[PDB]
Amino acid sequence: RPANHRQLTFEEIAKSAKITVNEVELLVMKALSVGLVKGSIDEVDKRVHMTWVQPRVLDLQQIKGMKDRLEFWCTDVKSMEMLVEHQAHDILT
Amino acid sequence: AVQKVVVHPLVLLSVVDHFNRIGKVGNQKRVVGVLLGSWQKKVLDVSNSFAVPFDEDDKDDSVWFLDHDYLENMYGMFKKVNARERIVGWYHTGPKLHKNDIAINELMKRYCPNSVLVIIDVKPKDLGLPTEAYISVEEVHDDGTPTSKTFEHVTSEIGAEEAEEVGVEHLLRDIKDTTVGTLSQRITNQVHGLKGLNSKLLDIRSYLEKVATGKLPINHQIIYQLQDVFNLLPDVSLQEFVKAFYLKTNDQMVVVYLASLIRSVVALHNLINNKIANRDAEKKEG
Amino acid sequence: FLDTVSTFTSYELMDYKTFVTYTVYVSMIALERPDLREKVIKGAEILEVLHSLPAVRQYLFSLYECRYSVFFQSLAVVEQEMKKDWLFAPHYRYYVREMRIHAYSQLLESYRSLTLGYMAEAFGVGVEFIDQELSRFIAAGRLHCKIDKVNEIVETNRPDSKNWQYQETIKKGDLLLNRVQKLSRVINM
Amino acid sequence: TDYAKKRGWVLGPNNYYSFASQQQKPEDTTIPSTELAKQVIEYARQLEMIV
Amino acid sequence: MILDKKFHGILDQGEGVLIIFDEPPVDKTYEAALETIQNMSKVVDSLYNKAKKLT
Amino acid sequence: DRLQFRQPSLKRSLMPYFLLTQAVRTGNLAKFNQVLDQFGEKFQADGTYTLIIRLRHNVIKTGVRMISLSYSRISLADIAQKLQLDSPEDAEFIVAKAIRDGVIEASINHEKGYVQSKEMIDIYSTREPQLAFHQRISFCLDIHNMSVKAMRFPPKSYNKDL
Amino acid sequence: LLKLFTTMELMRWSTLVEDYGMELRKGSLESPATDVFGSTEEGEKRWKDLKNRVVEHNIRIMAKYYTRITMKRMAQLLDLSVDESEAFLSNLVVNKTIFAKVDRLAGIINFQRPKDPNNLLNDWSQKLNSLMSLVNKTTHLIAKEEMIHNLQ
Repeated sequence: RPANHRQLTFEEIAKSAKITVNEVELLVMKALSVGLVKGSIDEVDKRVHMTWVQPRVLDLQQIKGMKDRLEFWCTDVKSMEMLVEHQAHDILT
Repeated sequence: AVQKVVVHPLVLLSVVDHFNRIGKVGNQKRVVGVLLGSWQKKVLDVSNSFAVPFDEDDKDDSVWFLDHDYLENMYGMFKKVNARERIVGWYHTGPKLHKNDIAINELMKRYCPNSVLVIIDVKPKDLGLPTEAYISVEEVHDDGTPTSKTFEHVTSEIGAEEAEEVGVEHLLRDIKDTTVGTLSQRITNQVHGLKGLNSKLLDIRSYLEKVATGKLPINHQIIYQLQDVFNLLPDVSLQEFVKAFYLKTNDQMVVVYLASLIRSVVALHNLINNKIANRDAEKKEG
Repeated sequence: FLDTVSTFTSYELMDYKTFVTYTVYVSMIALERPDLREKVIKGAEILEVLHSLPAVRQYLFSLYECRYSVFFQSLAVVEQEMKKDWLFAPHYRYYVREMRIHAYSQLLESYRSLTLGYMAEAFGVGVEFIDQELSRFIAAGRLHCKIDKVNEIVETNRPDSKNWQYQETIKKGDLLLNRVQKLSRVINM
Repeated sequence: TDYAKKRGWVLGPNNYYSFASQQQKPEDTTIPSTELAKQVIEYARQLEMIV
Repeated sequence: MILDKKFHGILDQGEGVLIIFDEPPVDKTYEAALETIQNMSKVVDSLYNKAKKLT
Repeated sequence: DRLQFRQPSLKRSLMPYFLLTQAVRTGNLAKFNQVLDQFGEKFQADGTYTLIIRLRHNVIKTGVRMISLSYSRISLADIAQKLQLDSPEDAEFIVAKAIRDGVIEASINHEKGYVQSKEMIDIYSTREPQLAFHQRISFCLDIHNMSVKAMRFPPKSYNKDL
Repeated sequence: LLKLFTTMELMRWSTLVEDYGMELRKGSLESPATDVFGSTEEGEKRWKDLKNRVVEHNIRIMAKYYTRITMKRMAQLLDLSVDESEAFLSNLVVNKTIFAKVDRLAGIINFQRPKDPNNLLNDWSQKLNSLMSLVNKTTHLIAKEEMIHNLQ
């Protein structure tokens, strides 16, 4: 999930790793000890917030989604350029 | 080794001379010029340069023609008149990087020290910076491919030290200086979206083309860092930055009070002289 | 009254003890704690003239000490002495209210939330009176933000620094806006 | 009866429940930033139009 | 000592909650308010010159 | 009232109206109702007594608005007897008639029979400020900017003849 | 030594109890362990201040990470009383713990979430993030644009 409430909880980690709730702190502590993730969570109730990570193998749905979000960003920057520059060039030049 | 380079416009105007002394023959190929500079300091500073007759073949790309006697004679006389500058590398005017450039650059890798490569455009229609410093160093690849010559992009800047700024400013008489204020700021704030629009739009089309229609590995490993950094800004909800909008908008309020109050101070002399001058000139006119 | 070092017994207008007795009201009420600590507490003049009457020392150390249990029991002497004076009587209504709101702002300054127990024991008065006191000092007094009684506890917020410190100039912005509208009224006539 | 077909609300255990009360989510601050940019365009316009 | 403003803090009786905060940008509202107060005399004096020259 | 203007005309004009315009905030129904018609000659002889006949029953609305500026919890004897209205039905009924106006903010809750209210009158400080004074910045810059036009055009009307 | 080098994972010292016991038992190497425990009080100070020193050092390591380890649960996993953890905080007030946040109601502590001035902190983070995306986006874009030239 690249966007749409990146914030998560330990229930998916413990459910996918069939581990108890007492070992998830050592699990994320080892995850931060390896150095592949820099995630620091300011949570009060148990939550899992993550940061920069590298796939390093492949992702085709992220290639197509990369084209979708990339084209969306490009047409939004183009829309703002034509919008601001449209009347801005006519009134200021 | 080298973090940044400095390229003076004199060598690019010498490329304008490369496009001037052609003679209307119909070749206009990638004429290779002998780039000169100061490799002593960590930063590279190009002062001037010269050229060497360079001709390739139509079909075979591996054909390249250089000269050692002309290089040692022009470099010998140039060193005799100015010994503060020595050979550093070369540069070609072709917009495309051919395979033969490893053999062309390899000669100045053997005889000369590590040469930097600069790719420019034959037509000054590109809005981007025409100069790109490409260092000729061999890098180890993680996929296991054999070690080969790799052209890493080194940042470059176009600056003049003492006289070329004066000569360019006198020859142009159209360009403007920094001139902080309304016009120089609003022009950048208007055309900047096109300055990024032509670059990104010009790049992601051939990029997306080479995604599906690509082979001959293009170093797909760096694409993971590409999309990674692109996904390092996952549409922040702006919740924490609201107070920052209150700070920048409070500075906006400060500019409001400064504009209204200061302009209200400027209205004094106008809104006084408009009366005391008109009524006295009128009552004393006749 | 800062030149009281050179003052002397002037039988023409007012005695020295009457000058001190008259300036102890404007100094005791019209000044805050830093102003008293800088002017009178640091100065030796009130340290010399406090030995004449022991009451003034009580009205200074009890007010500076924030002890309302003795200040309200002894405040009746300030009430009766405040009136029946030539020039100081018709202003007796302003000193009382101004001193009460000044003490309420003094105690309420360093206190964000306040229960009715510590307040009633501190001031030594019933809650039924401070109810209408603060009720009248929210709108009439205009000392701090709105007060709530959902938990029967005096709880204020006072956001008067961060945004209101910048919002102190909006009054001069609106009055200056009407004044530059007057500047537009001067145009052509 | 008439208000159950007119208001169209939920009927609880002998109590009237109130929904959609102060439940609106605040803005993303993106659109007001765009209209602030348009206001800046109008500030360069009106501040520098006659020049 | 909070009334003496030696440090940042505030007490509490009902809940006993301690809060520490500060306001660094003090030099903004001072200079702004001084510019408003000083410019009030400018606009008022302008209205005195124009009110004098007109009526 | 009259604070910044010193002239002996609005004073004499306001002398008959001063007692009642000061009696508005205290809001005593039975006494001030007789005080109005007692010496009322000109302000009630002005014609049709429309806004004063609206004021005779607006006293309780300004008083209950002062209650909205007062504490939250409403008692059945202390504040109801204080407001000269001692009954359970019309208390919450008329207070609710003050809530339906929209000028105040209250939280209608019934747990044990008492009517509570949140009465949050906290200003927009650190509560959506950009949307709060956004129109303030736009409008103030529009008025000050047309004032900039009002300091640009009169100089043209100055240099027009020379 | 490798466990005490860096990135100290929160482990139980009971595994080190038998390690130190056999460290006193075996005489092939590091023999003068009984000489370390020669004095009746010096060895006890070295041991109590040793376990104290590592139980403070691991706190100094996990203090860099903002993961909010919830020391109330950590006191349960460590199987120790909260009173000597308050004494550990008495070692932190002299260990420069001034950059922290405590709670009156709960017992969870916060080593982060300051007042966060937007002109310094969010300014810095937005500078490094935006600028890093700009120049990092700048490098591999034209670099790959030069990598695709060799396909012709």
